[PDB]
Amino acid sequence: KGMRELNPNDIDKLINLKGLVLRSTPVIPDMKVAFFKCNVCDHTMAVEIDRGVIQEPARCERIDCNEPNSMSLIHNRCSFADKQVIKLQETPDFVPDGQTPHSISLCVYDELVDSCRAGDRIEVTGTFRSIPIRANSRQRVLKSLYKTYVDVVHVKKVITDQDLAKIREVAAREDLYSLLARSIAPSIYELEDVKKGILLQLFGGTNKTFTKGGRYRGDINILLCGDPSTSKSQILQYVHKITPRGVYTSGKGSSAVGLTAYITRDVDTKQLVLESGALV
Amino acid sequence: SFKSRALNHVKK
Ligand SMILES: Nc1ncnc2c1ncn2[C@@H]1O[C@H](COP(=O)(O)OP(=O)(O)O)[C@@H](O)[C@H]1O
Ligand SMILES: [Mg+2]
Ligand SMILES: [Zn+2]
Repeated sequence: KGMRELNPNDIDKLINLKGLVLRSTPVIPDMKVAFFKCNVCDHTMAVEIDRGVIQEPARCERIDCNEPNSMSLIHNRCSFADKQVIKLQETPDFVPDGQTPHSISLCVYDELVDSCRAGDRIEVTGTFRSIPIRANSRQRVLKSLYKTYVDVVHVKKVITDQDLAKIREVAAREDLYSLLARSIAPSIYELEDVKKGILLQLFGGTNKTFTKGGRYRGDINILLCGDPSTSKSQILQYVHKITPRGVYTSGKGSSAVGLTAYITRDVDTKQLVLESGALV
Repeated sequence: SFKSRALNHVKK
């Protein structure tokens, strides 16, 4: 379903959504089983929580001691679970006429906590729940408009021995260099040396950990300068697709600070933080 | 003159 097609009819039903993660709150402890201790006889009992309500006892459950209202909650002995709140923004494609994309809040508990990072495309299955909002802190009064959110039950972020036996077969091929150089950029024609140079950058040198000095890194830097119409930008895009991480920065569209890192402040936490530039 | 009840520590 689309984020703009959820109606009241579809409340309390299992739906499937896809979107982009925008922001996630830190871990929130959610109580599961409460712990009570009698102030008089030092008797301890555990009571369950139903619908966010503690089934507190009126008086001590022991027979000899029955002092009413003498039970107290020991905060640090109650069982707890994990809770987290995420904000999901619909994919840019779904936007009908170029407006601000809508967002829907999600809740994930236990294992699914810290499963999706900020700025990732995920597909989430959960229950489309509804819940009241209290008009003010100090009253049971409720607003007539209900808040909508999704109770997530599954999240999907959108080597075998057989493969290893297969991979080891290619390495035996005598013309492996040509095969890989021809497969890295199928479309580009008669640039075998350029392709070979590009390929060796993906593999990279060898890493060395080195005390009594500094680390030595096997990273290769390549410059492709030549006449305009030749396939330079095409190879740039082709390699940009293959690599797992990379930023397609251009000329005059990037800044000195923008490449390295930007100093900023976090509004939510009100602390000085720094972002990661294109190079970082 | 007054009504009082007592809770003993040994009862713990
Ligand atoms: N050897 C080649 N193989 C495939 N396409 C080529 C080749 N030489 C030129 N072209 C074509 O010419 C165009 C060159 O544009 P572009 O790669 O953007 O040049 P540059 O990025 O160097 O300005 C490409 O769109 C590409 O389709
Ligand atoms: Mg170019
Ligand atoms: Zn008691």
